[PDB]
Amino acid sequence: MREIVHIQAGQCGNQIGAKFWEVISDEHGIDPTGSYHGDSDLQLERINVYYNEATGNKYVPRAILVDLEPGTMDSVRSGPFGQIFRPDNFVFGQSGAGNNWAKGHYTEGAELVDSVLDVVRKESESCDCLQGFQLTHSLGGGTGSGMGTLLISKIREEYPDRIMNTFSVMPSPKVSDTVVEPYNATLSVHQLVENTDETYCIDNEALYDICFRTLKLTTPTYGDLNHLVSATMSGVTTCLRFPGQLNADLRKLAVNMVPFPRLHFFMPGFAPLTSQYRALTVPELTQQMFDSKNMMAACDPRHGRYLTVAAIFRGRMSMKEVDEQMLNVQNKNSSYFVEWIPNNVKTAVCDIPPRGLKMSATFIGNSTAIQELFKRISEQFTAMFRRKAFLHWYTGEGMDEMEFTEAESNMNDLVSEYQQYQD
Amino acid sequence: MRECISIHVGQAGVQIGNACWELYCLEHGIQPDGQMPSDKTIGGGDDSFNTFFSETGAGKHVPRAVFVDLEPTVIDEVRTGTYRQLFHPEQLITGKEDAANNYARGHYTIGKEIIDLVLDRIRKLADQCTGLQGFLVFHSFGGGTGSGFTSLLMERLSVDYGKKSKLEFSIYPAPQVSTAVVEPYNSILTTHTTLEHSDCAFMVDNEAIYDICRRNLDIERPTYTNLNRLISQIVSSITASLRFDGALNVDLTEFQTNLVPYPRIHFPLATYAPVISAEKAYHEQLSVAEITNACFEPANQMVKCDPRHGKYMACCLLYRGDVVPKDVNAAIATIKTKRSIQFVDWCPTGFKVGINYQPPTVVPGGDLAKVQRAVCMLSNTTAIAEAWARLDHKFDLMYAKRAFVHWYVGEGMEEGEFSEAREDMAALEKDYEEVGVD
Amino acid sequence: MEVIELNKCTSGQSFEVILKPPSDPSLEEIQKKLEAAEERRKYQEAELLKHLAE
Amino acid sequence: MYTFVVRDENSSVYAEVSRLLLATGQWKRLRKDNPRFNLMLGERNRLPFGRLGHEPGLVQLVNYYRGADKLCRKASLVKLIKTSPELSESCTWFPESYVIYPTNLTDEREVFLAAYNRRREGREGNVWIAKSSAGAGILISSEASELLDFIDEQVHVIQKYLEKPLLLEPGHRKFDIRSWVLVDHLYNIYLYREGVLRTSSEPYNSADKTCHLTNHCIQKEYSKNYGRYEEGNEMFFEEFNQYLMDALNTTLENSILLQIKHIIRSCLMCIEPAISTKHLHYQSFQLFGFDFMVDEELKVWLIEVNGAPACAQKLYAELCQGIVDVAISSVFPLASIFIKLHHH
Ligand SMILES: Nc1nc2c(ncn2[C@@H]2O[C@H](COP(=O)(O)OP(=O)(O)OP(=O)(O)O)[C@@H](O)[C@H]2O)c(=O)[nH]1
Ligand SMILES: Nc1ncnc2c1ncn2[C@@H]1O[C@H](COP(=O)(O)OP(=O)(O)CP(=O)(O)O)[C@@H](O)[C@H]1O
Ligand SMILES: Nc1nc2c(ncn2[C@@H]2O[C@H](COP(=O)(O)OP(=O)(O)O)[C@@H](O)[C@H]2O)c(=O)[nH]1
Ligand SMILES: COc1cc(S(=O)(=O)Oc2ccc3[nH]c(C)cc3c2)cc(OC)c1OC
Ligand SMILES: [Ca+2]
Ligand SMILES: [Ca+2]
Ligand SMILES: [Ca+2]
Ligand SMILES: [Mg+2]
Ligand SMILES: [Mg+2]
Ligand SMILES: [Mg+2]
Repeated sequence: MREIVHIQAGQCGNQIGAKFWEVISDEHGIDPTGSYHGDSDLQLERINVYYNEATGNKYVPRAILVDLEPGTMDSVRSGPFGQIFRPDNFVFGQSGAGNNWAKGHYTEGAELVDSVLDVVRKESESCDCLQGFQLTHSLGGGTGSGMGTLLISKIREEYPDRIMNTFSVMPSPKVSDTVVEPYNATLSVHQLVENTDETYCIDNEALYDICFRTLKLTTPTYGDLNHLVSATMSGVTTCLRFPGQLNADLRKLAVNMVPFPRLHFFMPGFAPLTSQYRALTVPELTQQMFDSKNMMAACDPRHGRYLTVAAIFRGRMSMKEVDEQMLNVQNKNSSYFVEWIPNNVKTAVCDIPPRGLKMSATFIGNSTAIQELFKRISEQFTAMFRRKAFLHWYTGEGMDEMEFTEAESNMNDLVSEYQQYQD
Repeated sequence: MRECISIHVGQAGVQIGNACWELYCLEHGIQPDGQMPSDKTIGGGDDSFNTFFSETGAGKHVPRAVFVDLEPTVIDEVRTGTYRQLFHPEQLITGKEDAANNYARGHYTIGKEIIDLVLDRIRKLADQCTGLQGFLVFHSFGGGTGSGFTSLLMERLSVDYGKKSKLEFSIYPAPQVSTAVVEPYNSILTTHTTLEHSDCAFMVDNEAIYDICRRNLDIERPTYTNLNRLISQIVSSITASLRFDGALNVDLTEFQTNLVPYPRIHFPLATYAPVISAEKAYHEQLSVAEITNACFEPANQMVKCDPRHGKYMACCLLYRGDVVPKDVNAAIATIKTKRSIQFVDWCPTGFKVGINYQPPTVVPGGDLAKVQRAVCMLSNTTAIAEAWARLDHKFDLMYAKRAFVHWYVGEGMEEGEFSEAREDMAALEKDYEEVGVD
Repeated sequence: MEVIELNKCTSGQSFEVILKPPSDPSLEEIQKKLEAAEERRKYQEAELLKHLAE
Repeated sequence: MYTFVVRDENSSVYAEVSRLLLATGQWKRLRKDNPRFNLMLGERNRLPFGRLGHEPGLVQLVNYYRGADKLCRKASLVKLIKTSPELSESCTWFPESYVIYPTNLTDEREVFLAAYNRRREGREGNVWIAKSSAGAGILISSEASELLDFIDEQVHVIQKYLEKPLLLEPGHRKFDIRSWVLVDHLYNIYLYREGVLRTSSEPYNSADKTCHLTNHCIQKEYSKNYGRYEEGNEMFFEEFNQYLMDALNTTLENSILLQIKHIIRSCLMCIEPAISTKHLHYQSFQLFGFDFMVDEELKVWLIEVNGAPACAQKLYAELCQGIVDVAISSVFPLASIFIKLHHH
């Protein structure tokens, strides 16, 4: 049994995490009470990866809900699948992080981090073979950004030989809460570079554009954006949650997707983009999958090169045709794949499709074009930091200007590292 | 009677070994519960098939095999398969987490924790042998367990069984059916550390087997079951001499004598014919000359290469079925004029021929049709160096950027071991050229 | 064209046809490098904890 | 849309071929080291044939035949004709040649001396010529001691010099017929309908090496009459056929081309079982340049075969288009000028 411990921190991390558990509980036939009511035994072959079996054939998610405010977690407990989580796994504070990285990471989250690790330890001790942890959070706030990275750093100290995986939501001025989001994002990115094995870069700018340009939504809400995240998270965990001839685990993904330890930020993609009765052919799935308009990272793949690519097709389809279309993409646009990593595109097919779709495809790409995302964050960071604007919110929590300068340098170094492998 | 111990390491070794022992039981008439009705000596006997099967007091014929994998999923299929009653649980060894396609993780980190246990279980079988010939090691180049742990095992076997031969059946990596992007790294590392320990290695390129299944068996997308059932036929032909009465390749030492003139050049090229789809109603049964001629067609070789551009050092013809020596000699004279078979000057241009009257056995309901005669050719050709060149070029592309190297260093490997392993491969290609120069 | 060494039995027969005449480390050394790798592995983990302690 | 890479920058023939492929809009050129290609215009030396035909879902084609060096090198061509029963040492259209290794360095040194000494005793012409694959170094001497001492100063070969070559009357000079042959993946032997005659500009003298060697580069440097009779010392088939009808009362098709097509078929059918790519995992085509010499009795002799020939300036447009039509587009279809030499 290769179990995964799920952690969700902050408002964004819990709302996105709650939707993720709502989606995959439906896929595994788990009702909000926690009882299995499915048909196929394939829904329970690897149910232990994300669920713990309780007395009376009850399935409880191996999830830990963390926040410095009680508001969002009260919504989750009152949500559709709120009754499925362990009451013990609700670890929350009262003051909040105030959209401040320092409060999450240094002052307010420090008071709460130890109690979270006790729940992490309680879940890890009851695992036959713990393969790692996955964290859902945003980088532009204070709790998921500040405390989440603090949790990652402390979890690595206690579990150094386990895989750290994150679903990290990048801030964007298009969908913005505070002007200090570039500060929080730049501080978090430096943490993610050193302490995570795989990070799915979910850009709120990309999610907004997909809802606006593609799905034709004039005023997208966070629910609309989180619908795209749920589809992506379900897709990128399909190989973990469903049986296949690949025996997929987190470590194997990291070994094959990450050729250099710091370049572990993946571009997720999904097809078809949904917000609907016509079936999608395999050539259509492959074309949309590599299309920039289906990318969740707001980067143009044609502006860089793919180091490694992992693709997941879901539904009853011709595996012969899937290999035809995947090879067609590589042989056509071979200039967008590195020629010094042979066979850097992996394809897996799962017979069980997501809810409401006959055919779907999920894209996981380690493209050097992701530097555009870090360039965008860096430019927004520098424009404020050159004038030391809003810095008092952080120096009042004990931080120093030097820490921001180091984070800025690490951010620009990461762009330099992604740039050298583009030639 | 001199026994042989088969060792299956990693997913490829276990599943291919599962197919081989399934075929062995069919060929020897052994039932899935280990009962062999034709065996009259119950609990004993020094027959030819006893080199692969031990006999219990209850008459159950137990294979002389050990299955090793750092992950339990694959071997659990053997524990709950049709032939679960064959083995006993001491022969099946499983870990908890696999090597994650990492040679270092299977050799230095996770292999070091299980190497002593496997040797103990091997010794349990070695003590049941009156005279042990050696070991047949099944593994893949690409897998972390198949590459990392095998090389560690081969090092220890050369220390504890220094007077015993070791033969390898190795799965050469192919993108058509692959599992990792670091397989070129693992393939080079495991060949460097096993080269001085393996006496004779039969490489099976998954690309060749994949194409044969598509071309000859009309399989759209061949599965591991399709590939392994075809591979077991080649393995059965190679090991048929050890399990049946005969005079050619009767012991493991004879494989090195007949096929390996230079110790480092110990990779004979295997070619098999005929591969006939069972879906066809009745295909024309090919003649001795027709199947022998197919041995010199690249499309039937286990490794895609061009023997015309490479000198021969040795050649064996292992026929199974309705074959008489008069037909074989007539076929050879015809082939030597049409084909360009150039041996090296320091070797006699000749052919060692072995015939087994029992026709090839096929799995009931399988994809391979029953034929009245088949041949497997074992030719030590310098043309097999093309496979090393392909593998070394992919190695050089990734290593020039040091891609994925940190995963190996993080397990204790040194970056210099990569270059040391690669320079040995460069020397191996030099040795092949020095023998195949015009 | 010459056939030599014709051996026959019940299960089959074998022969050779000639067409043209011609013209290890010890257990100690294994464990030394094995434990050396575990030493570098333990050194690299100690450096990580030292970095994390800072 | 098809893909191809270029690995021979000095190939003047395939530089035009690469231009035509890009001009069709359905061929994309990649980097020389990219493995995902449909076509390869590989290099002359050390072409990596072992890496071809191993890409899933990629029909790969290369513009060279592996093992064709046995026909395009001086020593191997003589060794091939002597040993091959199809060509035989009794071959009537190949000048009597011998393989000679330098004394500093199998060898046929004593065999050359036996036939040479017979000609001196028999009052016959005993003029021979020595050359090697490392030429621009050619010695034409009547005494055998001069040729052997020059070879000692790589592997060389010595063959009987055509002491009585066919000389064009308006100038009394020697010509050199070049025919271009294209063999496709199906091993169809296509002979270009157009050829050239690298004629000389100096009168042939039986007793100097300017009127004896009819190379285009040599006739440009050592000879000052370059272009006196024909442009560039290169006569085409239409002009040369007319001269035969006026001065010899015969035609180029009958007196010369019948023998040329016979020599082309015999050489290529001989090495077919060794270079054929019918059952191989990749396909091969190659353009060859055959050099012939005609004697006074209108008999065609084979000089040597070029694996990397250069076409005439006028015929580049027609020939390179024909390469794409029958060798490249036959395998990779898009959206005659050859004579098919039928065989078995
Ligand atoms: N012919 C054949 N090849 C196989 C089979 N299983 C795996 N392979 C090949 O083996 C290579 C990977 O090695 P594996 O055996 O799967 O890995 P492993 O030995 O279990 O080691 P781990 O990395 O720990 O899983 C791939 O290139 C596959 O093509 C099989 O059943 N038959
Ligand atoms: N046996 C012979 N008799 C008469 N002339 C001969 C001859 N052998 C060679 N020659 C002359 O010498 C010239 C050069 O010989 P050869 O054809 O080997 O040169 P090369 O190798 O430079 C030609 P390419 O440019 O095709 O490589 C020929 O064009 C011919 O005129
Ligand atoms: N996609 C998505 N983004 C969100 C959501 N909630 C907040 N965000 C983004 O996250 C940032 C705010 O972080 P937040 O989660 O509120 O901070 P925290 O609660 O203190 O950890 C802003 O950039 C928002 O755009 C959500 O539900 N979905
Ligand atoms: C947990 O997520 C996944 C894990 C895996 S894996 O365990 O087989 O790792 C591998 C193995 C070989 C590889 N080659 C390349 C280029 C990437 C790669 C990844 C495959 C996936 O889909 C293809 C996954 O996506 C849901
Ligand atoms: Ca407090
Ligand atoms: Ca018995
Ligand atoms: Ca040994
Ligand atoms: Mg908020
Ligand atoms: Mg495995
Ligand atoms: Mg010349």
